[PDB]
Amino acid sequence: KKYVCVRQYDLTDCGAACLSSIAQYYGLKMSLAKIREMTGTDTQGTNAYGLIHAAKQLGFSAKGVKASKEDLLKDFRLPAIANVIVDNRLAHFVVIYSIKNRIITVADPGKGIVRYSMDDFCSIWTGGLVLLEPGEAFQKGDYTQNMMVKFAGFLKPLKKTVLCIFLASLLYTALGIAGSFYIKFLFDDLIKFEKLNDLHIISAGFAVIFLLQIFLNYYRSILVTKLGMSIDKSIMMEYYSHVLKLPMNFFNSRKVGEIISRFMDASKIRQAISGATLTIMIDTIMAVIGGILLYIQNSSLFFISFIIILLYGIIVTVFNKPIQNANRQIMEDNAKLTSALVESVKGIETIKSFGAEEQTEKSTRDKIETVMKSSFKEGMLYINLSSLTGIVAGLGGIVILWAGAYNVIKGNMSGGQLLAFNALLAYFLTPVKNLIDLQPLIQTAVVASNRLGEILELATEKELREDSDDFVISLKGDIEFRNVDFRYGLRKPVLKNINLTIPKGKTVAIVGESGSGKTTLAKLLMNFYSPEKGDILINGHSIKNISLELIRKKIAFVSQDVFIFSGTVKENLCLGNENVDMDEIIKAAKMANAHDFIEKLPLKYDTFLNESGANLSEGQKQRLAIARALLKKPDILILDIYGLEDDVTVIIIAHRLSTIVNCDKIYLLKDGEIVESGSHTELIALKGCYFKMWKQTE
Amino acid sequence: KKYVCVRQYDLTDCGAACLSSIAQYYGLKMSLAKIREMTGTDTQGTNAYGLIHAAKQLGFSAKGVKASKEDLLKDFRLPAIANVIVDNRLAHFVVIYSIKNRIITVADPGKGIVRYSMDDFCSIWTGGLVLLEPGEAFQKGDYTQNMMVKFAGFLKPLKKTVLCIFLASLLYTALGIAGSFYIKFLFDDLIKFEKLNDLHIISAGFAVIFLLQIFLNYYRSILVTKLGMSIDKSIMMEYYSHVLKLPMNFFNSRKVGEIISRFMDASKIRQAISGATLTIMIDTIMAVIGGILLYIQNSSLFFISFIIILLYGIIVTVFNKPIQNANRQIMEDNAKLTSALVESVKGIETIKSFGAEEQTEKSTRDKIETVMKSSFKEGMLYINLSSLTGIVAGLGGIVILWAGAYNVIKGNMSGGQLLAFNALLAYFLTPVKNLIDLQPLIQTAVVASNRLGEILELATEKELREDSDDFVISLKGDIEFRNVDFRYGLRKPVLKNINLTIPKGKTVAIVGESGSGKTTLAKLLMNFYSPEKGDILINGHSIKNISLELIRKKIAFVSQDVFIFSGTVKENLCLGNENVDMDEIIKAAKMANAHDFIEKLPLKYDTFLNESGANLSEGQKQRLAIARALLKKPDILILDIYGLEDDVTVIIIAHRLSTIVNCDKIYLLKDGEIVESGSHTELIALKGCYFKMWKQTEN
Amino acid sequence: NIGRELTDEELMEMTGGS
Amino acid sequence: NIGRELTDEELMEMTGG
Ligand SMILES: CCCCCCCC/C=C/CCCCCCCC(=O)O[C@@H](COC(=O)CCCCCCCCCCCCCCC)COP(=O)([O-])OCC[N+](C)(C)C
Ligand SMILES: CCCCCCCCCCCCCCCC(=O)OCCCOP(=O)(O)OCC[N+](C)(C)C
Ligand SMILES: CCCCCCCCCCCCCCCC(=O)OCCCOP(=O)(O)OCC[N+](C)(C)C
Ligand SMILES: CCCCCCCCCCCCCCCC(=O)OCCCOP(=O)(O)OCC[N+](C)(C)C
Ligand SMILES: CCCCCCCCCCCCCCCC(=O)OCCCOP(=O)(O)OCC[N+](C)(C)C
Ligand SMILES: Nc1ncnc2c1ncn2[C@@H]1O[C@H](COP(=O)(O)OP(=O)(O)O)[C@@H](O)[C@H]1O
Ligand SMILES: Nc1ncnc2c1ncn2[C@@H]1O[C@H](COP(=O)(O)OP(=O)(O)O)[C@@H](O)[C@H]1O
Repeated sequence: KKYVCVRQYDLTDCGAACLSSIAQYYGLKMSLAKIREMTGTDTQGTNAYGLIHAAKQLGFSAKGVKASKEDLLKDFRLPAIANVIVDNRLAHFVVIYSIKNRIITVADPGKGIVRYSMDDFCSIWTGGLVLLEPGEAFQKGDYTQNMMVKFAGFLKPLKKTVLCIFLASLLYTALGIAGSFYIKFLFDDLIKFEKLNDLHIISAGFAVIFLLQIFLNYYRSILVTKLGMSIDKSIMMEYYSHVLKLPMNFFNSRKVGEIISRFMDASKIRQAISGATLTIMIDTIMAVIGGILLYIQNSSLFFISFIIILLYGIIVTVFNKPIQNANRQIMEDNAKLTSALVESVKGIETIKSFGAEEQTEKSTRDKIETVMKSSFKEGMLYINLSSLTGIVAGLGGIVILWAGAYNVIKGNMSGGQLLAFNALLAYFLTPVKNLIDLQPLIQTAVVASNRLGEILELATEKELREDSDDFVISLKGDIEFRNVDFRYGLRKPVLKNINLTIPKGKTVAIVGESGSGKTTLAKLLMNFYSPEKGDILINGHSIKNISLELIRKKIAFVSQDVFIFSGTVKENLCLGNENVDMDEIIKAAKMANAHDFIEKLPLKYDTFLNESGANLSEGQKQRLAIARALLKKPDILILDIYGLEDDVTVIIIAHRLSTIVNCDKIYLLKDGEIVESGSHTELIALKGCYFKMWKQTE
Repeated sequence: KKYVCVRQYDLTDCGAACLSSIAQYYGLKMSLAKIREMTGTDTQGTNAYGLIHAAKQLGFSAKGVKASKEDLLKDFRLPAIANVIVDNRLAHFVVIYSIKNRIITVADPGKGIVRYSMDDFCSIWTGGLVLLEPGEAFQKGDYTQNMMVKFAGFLKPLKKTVLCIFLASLLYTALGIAGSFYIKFLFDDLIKFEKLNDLHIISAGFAVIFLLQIFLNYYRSILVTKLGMSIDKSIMMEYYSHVLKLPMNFFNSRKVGEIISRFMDASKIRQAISGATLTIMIDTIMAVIGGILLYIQNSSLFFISFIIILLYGIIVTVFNKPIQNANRQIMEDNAKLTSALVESVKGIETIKSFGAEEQTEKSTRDKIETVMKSSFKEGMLYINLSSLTGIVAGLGGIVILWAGAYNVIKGNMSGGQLLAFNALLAYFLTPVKNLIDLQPLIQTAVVASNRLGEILELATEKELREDSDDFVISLKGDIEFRNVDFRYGLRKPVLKNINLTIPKGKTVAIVGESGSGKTTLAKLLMNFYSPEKGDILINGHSIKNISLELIRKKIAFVSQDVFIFSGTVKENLCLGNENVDMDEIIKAAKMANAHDFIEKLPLKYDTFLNESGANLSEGQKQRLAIARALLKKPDILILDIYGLEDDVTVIIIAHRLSTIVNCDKIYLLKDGEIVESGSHTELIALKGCYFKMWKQTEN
Repeated sequence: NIGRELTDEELMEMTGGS
Repeated sequence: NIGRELTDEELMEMTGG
């Protein structure tokens, strides 16, 4: 039974990759994205609890234990998940597959199948283990989809261009093969018989043939470039359009670079969607034709050339994998060096204050030395590959000339025929070499296609929505949280049975300490996330049965983390809607008292805020956000009484109780519950916690 | 005279480049890194005030005006820095050289010498002009140095490796030239006379020659790789070692990307330092020998080969400049697209809240289309260049075979000679092609050498310090500010007039609003910056005359913006100090009250903190910084815990008015001056601005 | 049954990958 | 002597870069 080792698409999916490897070993193959989202993988990776949760969800019976070196030799399920502390710097997950004769075999998602000794493994091992076995409710299958199929289905509208490229390539090949006989016509017939006029005629004809070949190459290059750009743009725009529709748990669980690297994955996919298909067709046909021609010229020389290309293919195939491993190591070392440099430059003031310039210099020198050492290992691999390939090619050329001279002496050939064979070798060795050189291009494209197309299988925010009645048109009413439970991913719960009621049109506030979870209530109210238990009701109706458009349109949230987009002030204030008249923006700016600083700007309401409002500072961006929210005209407004309608609910989130005294209701949020609710005078009385925080704060 | 356009090195040195161009126009050449600090250039850029100040500091008579469209037609000075706005997005500085009639010729530091119509320029022109004259005390000179000569000094410890590479290349070339005659010996001698026995011996000899050639290539490739590694390491370490010693105005006036981006300049410098030098000194001799051999074989065919290589050189030279212009445009479009993508991913909450998904899709589609258009332009340039080069090469080969057949028919040469000529061509055209292909490499490497080595001329922090004192060992005493002024690089003055005395061994608190300047006083007390006028005295001693090491060692500053670097908990606490006892570490952690959650963490005082303490919380990271500051054991402690001896001075920076009621003295900083001072009760009774802000904020 | 069974609260402390 | 000489407040306001 083969050992399946699923590799990582990112840095934080080690546990998801391990669980996928075990599932595939047991006959259940799924995409890495679904398993990653079941395990609760986020920017901090995954923990054991997520692994057992997903395994139980996947039909496995799983448990988590802490073992020792004395327990690593008993009778237990051979495939397990183990925790390692690799480099004494990074926690990681590996899959244990077999222990016998004191040799630990583990699939590491970042490296592959590796075998440690007992000593090294116990040095890196933490002692924690996840034991899994298929249960009663286990169902095998293959829920993964082939991505090359659809990424080549993008080629369906562009079939005419592919046909034109194919025809141009065949015409180019025919012209080149025809022109390869100029040297034969020279030596066998023109030079030998001293025919001067015919020399000029044939030379002019072959010059014309070469010019036609150049024109065909020009046309084919233009077509290939345009096709490649078209496919790149199509894949990129499809990926971006799907990503913009995904829920917020997709964005909280991933970094920006993780989402952006798929734009390079798109080009990686295209290089095999366009390059590999055309290469395979054109070069297979050309190699067959060139081989037939070479065999017609001479059988022994053709066999010599076949042996040459066989040796080249063997050498390249042997050297393929170590080059990839060395490149991966080099990229890792470059990432570490760049991280160290950025950290040292950003925190230069602390280094100067503590006088750690020498230590930082030595550390950066050591990391540079590591990078150089990793670069020399790949440099030596390429040098060895080039030397072996050069040996094969040069010795093959010398042997071809040797055997051709032998055949000419023996009458089996002519000197012109040998020169023509040498010329024609470019139309048999080059196509087969190009076909051989497709191994690194297709594996990389397959990995990139899986990476990009596993996201496109994820459900969008609107798809996961339930049945929404089209009768609710306004969100004005009491806001009820009934037994609401929530947790970010598979972490410790943030809200433990929230139960509260916010009256209609009243200005209420939510108070508590930092990290209590006050922002979580606002996020759940806007329906960015859904509660795992309980319900949220607006005007009596459940939030899940109200259209997402209305929820997103009639609820506004202004926090301290104001985001301003790169554009004019009017463009940022008119985000989402464009059929707005300037007097409305003026009124909103006046209400949010943002009018003055916009007026005293180079281009009032047209000033371009470069680098996300770098010109402005904290205090003006907040006013811009408030003005934008007022332009939104919300029925519920969350802040951290401008205009409004006196029935628009306003919810204030703060921890400094001084500014909440005038609020109609105050909800104290402690330990994931609304412990106390009431007016400032009532809560400041002999009630408990509220008095304590009031006296402590000031 | 000639129109001088000084191209930018970074994205925010427009005014410095314009001032450098105008100075060079009148005969004063200086490095861009010095003019950039004379103009007060920072992350935001340069303002006209900085340009005027630097020009007057350069001897120029400088003036700044706002002009109209009709004002241009009047007669005035030539250079004329002007302000424009390209794409209606960001401001920019150009140099308007001359106005013949309705046509404005300008040096743009980002593109080069360009020309606009009067209407187009007046559309982009903002009406602001910086008039410059070469003063009266303006002296001509050239204060730059050759960076390439400076970086070529790294080759001196590698003379043996360079000589070995040269000898290996000479042997390789000789063996290749010797092996190029195999086909001539085949056709002229062995095939013609049917010498079967000789054929094998000559073929084996040429195979042995080729194997020796492969071994020599292997050896010299290893040597070249090692040489390049050494040169990269040397240049990178020199640059980093110098950067780590520069003052804080260097880091505050530049981005992290700007500083880091010059680590890729080391590779560009190495390319011309090593590879170009080897290519020149090897391929020159190789091309001379190959041309001599080809001329020996046949004069007419050698002339044809010379014409071929001349045409290739002309085509490559013509296509050089257009190709580098398109690549820059592609890089700019890619940068814009990447910025849009990152900014839309980071602000997905707002996009979803306001329903601006279709707008984002359209904007990203437009930027992708722009990038694709630029890529197609560059690809078309490359396709045209490749088509012309292929025409030249293929037609030259056909004509060479044609003329060789003609000469063989006429009896001037033989077929074997023609084939040997075809091989020696491969040993002649390649060296000259390699020499021709050095123009982009040399130009890029010269630009990179200037860009990197203009920073190595910058004075370090220790160099700028005056004479120190060997009798001041403790910083305990009274901290006094005598008429301190300060500005962050030719901007609005943060402090207008500072006069405050801090009693010895007491606790004081400076109060103010956001942007008042309290952090600026904190930085100025530690000699991170120097006051443009005034003095700072610590125990009757000027701040400038005390050793910088002592100043940095005896003063600790803990702010809300803490810095944790990747490493163990103990490594972070022992930053800059090597031999420190573990008992001191645990005592400092106990005093900072960080001794609880650290023990809660796995491995105790060895927990690696991934990505600058990402796993730790904001409240926890502050406690590590406090523990580090307590480990420093300072004489002045500026906080934004208290377990030290009463002799240490304690300074508190806070905007709140409640936590500092028990402070011995309270200094109120408003509008850049100390408006009020004294104890809390005195300020409350004084009915000053402290009372106003206490009633407004804390009621 | 190799080792001591981890509790549901201590399982979240056994993390991996970043 | 073109136009109007800008004051230090106006000189600090027209920027570039
Ligand atoms: C119409 C014509 C079209 C033809 C195009 C077809 C081309 C398509 C080809 C596709 C090749 C796909 C190979 C992938 C699988 C390799 C598996 C593997 O493990 O390799 C391993 C070894 O590999 C070897 O030792 C030899 C490999 C045999 C390949 C045979 C010749 C290659 C093509 C012949 C072309 C003849 C064409 C003749 C044409 C007349 C790699 O292991 P490693 O870890 O990387 O390192 C090994 C180190 N060690 C040596 C110490 C162990
Ligand atoms: C890893 C590095 C290895 C590099 C090695 C590359 C070398 C590639 C060469 C392949 C082996 C080639 C040997 C084949 C020799 C050969 O095959 O020599 C042809 C001529 C012999 O003559 P023949 O073909 O048998 O015909 C006889 C008919 N007649 C003349 C009697 C009439
Ligand atoms: C027979 C008489 C000949 C006389 C001529 C004398 C000259 C001697 C020179 C020969 C040429 C040899 C030089 C080429 C050296 C070379 O080319 O060395 C190959 C590297 C082999 O080692 P390598 O396979 O790279 O190691 C493992 C890598 N990998 C498989 C794990 C990926
Ligand atoms: C009758 C006598 C026969 C003797 C035959 C001897 C032949 C020996 C020939 C070796 C010469 C090799 C030297 C090659 C030098 C070279 O090939 O140098 C490249 C030039 C690149 O620089 P360039 O393109 O000219 O720069 C353009 C600048 N500008 C115009 C844009 C301003
Ligand atoms: C018997 C002697 C044997 C000697 C063998 C030596 C080989 C010599 C080969 C040098 C090749 C160098 C050619 C350089 C030609 C050149 O450098 O001339 C280019 C034209 C200037 O083009 P450029 O100004 O760079 O830009 C475009 C401007 N414009 C033309 C479009 C207006
Ligand atoms: N985007 C997120 N991803 C993962 N965890 C989060 C995220 N936002 C908040 N949390 C966690 O959930 C808790 C929610 O607290 P929060 O709502 O930020 O409190 P407050 O509203 O008082 O700032 C925090 O302790 C934080 O650790
Ligand atoms: N690194 C910097 N570069 C340029 N200007 C700065 C820098 N840091 C602060 N400033 C400016 O100096 C002024 C002083 O603010 P600051 O002292 O940081 O406020 P506080 O005293 O409340 O910490 C601010 O208005 C700010 O614009």
